[PDB]
Amino acid sequence: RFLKVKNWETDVVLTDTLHLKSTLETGCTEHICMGSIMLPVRTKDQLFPLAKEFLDQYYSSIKRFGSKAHMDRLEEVNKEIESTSTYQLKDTELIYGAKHAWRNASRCVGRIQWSKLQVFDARDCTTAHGMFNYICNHVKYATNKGNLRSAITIFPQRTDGKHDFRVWNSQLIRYAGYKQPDGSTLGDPANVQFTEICIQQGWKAPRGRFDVLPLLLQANGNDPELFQIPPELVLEVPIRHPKFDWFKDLGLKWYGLPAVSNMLLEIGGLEFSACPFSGWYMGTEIGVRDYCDNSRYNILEEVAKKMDLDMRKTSSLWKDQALVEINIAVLYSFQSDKVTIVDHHSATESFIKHMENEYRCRGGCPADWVWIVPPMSGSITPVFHQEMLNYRLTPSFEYQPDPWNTHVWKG
Amino acid sequence: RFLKVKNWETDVVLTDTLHLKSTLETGCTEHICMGSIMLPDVRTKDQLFPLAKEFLDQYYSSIKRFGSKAHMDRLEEVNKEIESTSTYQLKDTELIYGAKHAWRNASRCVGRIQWSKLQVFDARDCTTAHGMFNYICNHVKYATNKGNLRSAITIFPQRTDGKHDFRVWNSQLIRYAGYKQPDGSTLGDPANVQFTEICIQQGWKAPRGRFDVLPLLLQANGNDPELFQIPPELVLEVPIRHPKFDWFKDLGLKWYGLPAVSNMLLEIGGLEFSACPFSGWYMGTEIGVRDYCDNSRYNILEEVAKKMDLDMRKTSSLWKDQALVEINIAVLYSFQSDKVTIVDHHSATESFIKHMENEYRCRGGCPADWVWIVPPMSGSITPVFHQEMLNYRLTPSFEYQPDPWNTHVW
Ligand code: HEM
Ligand code: HEM
Ligand SMILES: CNCc1cc(C#N)cc(CCc2ccc3c(C)cc(N)nc3c2)c1
Ligand SMILES: CNCc1cc(C#N)cc(CCc2ccc3c(C)cc(N)nc3c2)c1
Ligand SMILES: C[C@H](O)[C@H](O)[C@H]1CNc2nc(N)[nH]c(=O)c2N1
Ligand SMILES: C[C@H](O)[C@H](O)[C@H]1CNc2nc(N)[nH]c(=O)c2N1
Ligand SMILES: [Zn+2]
Repeated sequence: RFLKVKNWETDVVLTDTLHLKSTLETGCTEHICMGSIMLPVRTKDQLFPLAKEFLDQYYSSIKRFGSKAHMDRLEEVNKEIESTSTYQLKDTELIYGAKHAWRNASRCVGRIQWSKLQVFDARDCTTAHGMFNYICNHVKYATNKGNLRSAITIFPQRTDGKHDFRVWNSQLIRYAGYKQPDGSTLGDPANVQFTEICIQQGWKAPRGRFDVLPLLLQANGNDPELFQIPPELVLEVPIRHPKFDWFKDLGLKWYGLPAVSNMLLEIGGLEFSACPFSGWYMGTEIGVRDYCDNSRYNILEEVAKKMDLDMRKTSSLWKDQALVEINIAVLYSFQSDKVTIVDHHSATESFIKHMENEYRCRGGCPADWVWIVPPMSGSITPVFHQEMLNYRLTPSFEYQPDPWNTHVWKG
Repeated sequence: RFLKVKNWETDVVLTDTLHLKSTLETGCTEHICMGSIMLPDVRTKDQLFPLAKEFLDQYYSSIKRFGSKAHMDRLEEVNKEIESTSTYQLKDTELIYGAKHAWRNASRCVGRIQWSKLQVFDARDCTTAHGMFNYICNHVKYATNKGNLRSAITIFPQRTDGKHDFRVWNSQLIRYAGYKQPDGSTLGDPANVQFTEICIQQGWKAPRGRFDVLPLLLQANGNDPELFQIPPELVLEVPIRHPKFDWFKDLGLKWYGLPAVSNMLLEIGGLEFSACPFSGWYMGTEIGVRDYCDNSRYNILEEVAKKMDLDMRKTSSLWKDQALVEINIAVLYSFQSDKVTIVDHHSATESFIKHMENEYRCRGGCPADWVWIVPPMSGSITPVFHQEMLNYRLTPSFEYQPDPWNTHVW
């Protein structure tokens, strides 16, 4: 069964066959769509089918499907599974797995770059300190003095679920958030809870509006430990506006490296619970969400005020006006400092080209419209008029509960 | 299976049970979500009756006479007429209920907080295009109300054998013409290029201006459709000017005040109203973001930004964005100045969240298509963006239907 998607701007129609190779479920049914819902201990019983499926994919990709190399590997993995209840990936497989996980990430507008991922194998890691070291090197390598590089670092796979490696931070680099007694928040409101945990674990908070948080690292199921990323590793960009001289005085800055660390990499049934990955920012991530979202730095008011906008009725679109300027300034600041950033126009255009290419060479490209469309100026980007099929392919990045809700504390 | 929806800006969590009353299909499966797909032979006597019963069961529930004398009788009454006439007719009250609830159930509509204040015009006695023209003129005049817009739907006779369909061939009652130019591109309104042709190709004399109000093309009882010109005094238009940029009026833009959609099919109790033009009032972005700035439309961003002397060299200056905002500031300012009803995308989305909360509270849910509820600009700074929404199809409903010229036994 074949499926068509249409771009209503350009009348380009594409045909998806890839969706047939889909395994996992969407949350949707015939009678309900959960397409806008944010979120919708594994035995050998179901592991080898997952392994075989991955290995079949892998050897297809290297044009060795059915080869003796393919069959022995299957045999080898089989034997290792029933013998050890799990199995290990070769380096080639791990790299393939991680790259395809990204490629399969249907909510990611950035997947044009997916084949150019730097994979760091941290599967020999055994301690938090070792994790800290691997992560430091990730950051230094990925940051590259502002010339950002995609990278992922992969810590040991889950075994019995009782010896998990986890990075407790949601991102490697993020600013603290402090609930004040008067109800106001100092720093990033998105990070208040994690900040508290860190503090409780013994972090000494400078309590400034832009304190880089400590890494909280958990190895082999042990209680997590605190580490401070060396500040010379944390590339930061002061935020100024090209026409508005008063913008710098808003005292804003942001870090250059977006590196997500709370997700789970699944490859051939194996679960990599600590697998931090990084790329570079689309400007709107910082400029729309990180600053202007009501539950974040929320500087919309202050910028509006300083622009002397009509902030009385909303129909003055003062919010819209400030939002643009703030995103103008974010892009301006980063480019001025030669730190890699992409604007939402460029990123969405690239994605459409990626997607079309993917339909031609791969038979489809799973995509989550709700997430792919930029959080501002949606319809003047070409993804807005792009119909998209959303389905779940493995290898995949998955969500997982915050470790502090599941962790058993040693003490 | 009593699903929850979270608002992530507010942690408000609503419980949805209404979805279990759903009947029709979404297009999705557990293997693939189609929620971004634009759109995924009459009724036999057999499948028509449960359809009627389902609708009548809701109706009498809503008037708290479920399982009552009145209910049972009417149920029996409709049942008899179906078996006999192979169809049936709605009581006026059921018609009104049906239409209002088709709007209530329209999961893509952000304006549904107003749903129960719909003015319903029963045009089921209509027999000719001239008749349709008259009913449509009265609709347009009533809805416009000198700029104090009012919601209305006018309902023409229900489908019979599919050979006698009532159809308004226009997509909206009021839309500007679109002309293919020898120079290459398009004058007027590009979305309406083919229709503007069909009109001419059916005998219309185009003024070939940029804002030529299209003629009505009405089809009664499945006959050759007919051209009618809407009296200009009934077509309220707003000249578009900017509150701070006096050069903006020189762009020579205007829009019409009445959004009135005329190509959809209203389904009630299994009956199919293929002609049922309905209208409300605009959210500002519908004109400013979409009608002006979409590339397959007026596409005026470029020249607007030029007059703003913005750096259009690289996309990263966000000149498109900047212009887009000014254009939309202008539209609102213009309409508001001329006392024509209009809502900004902040106001409408806020309204919708309240409406959502209301529907979960008094009805147990509210079907919603996030892809369509989120405005085409400033998405994440409107409240709907962080609002999880469940999408499912309830009846009565508005549905799509083929463009008539692809079907019509001419
Ligand atoms: C290199 C440039 C990249 C850009 C510009 C980019 C951009 C984005 C954006 C804007 C989102 C939406 C999230 C949000 O707005 O909150 C997203 C989602 C995502 N990205 Fe990318 N990304 C990049 C690289 C990567 C890399 C290297 C990986 C993994 C190795 C990745 C994996 C993902 C995943 C798994 C999601 C889904 C998030 C979720 O499900 O919650 N991305 N990306
Ligand atoms: C009164 C103020 C109203 C406002 C502000 C409003 C707003 C909107 C908007 C913004 C859309 C999205 C379409 C787009 O942006 O391209 C929409 C869709 C829709 N509206 Fe409403 N609307 C209103 C009244 C009504 C009324 C009176 C009806 C019918 C009785 C109605 C039925 C619908 C339907 C069926 C759709 C989706 C049609 C489809 O699936 O394509 N609306 N509306
Ligand atoms: C404003 N939304 C905040 C947010 C929420 C979730 C969730 N759930 C997940 C994320 C992270 C999604 C993500 C993951 C990876 C990214 C990479 C590698 C690069 C980039 N520029 N953005 C990303 C964005 C953010
Ligand atoms: C430019 N948006 C694309 C679009 C496509 C189709 C189709 N096919 C149909 C529609 C109609 C959507 C609609 C329907 C009714 C509306 C009413 C009654 C009021 C209003 N302000 N907007 C509407 C908008 C839109
Ligand atoms: C391809 C995509 O689904 C299509 O462009 C939809 C997206 N969301 C929309 N949302 C609204 N309000 N109006 C639209 O026309 C559309 N078009
Ligand atoms: C409810 C909704 O799914 C949620 O707010 C999503 C919507 N789309 C998004 N899109 C992006 N890029 N990032 C997000 O965080 C979200 N949040
Ligand atoms: Zn779906």
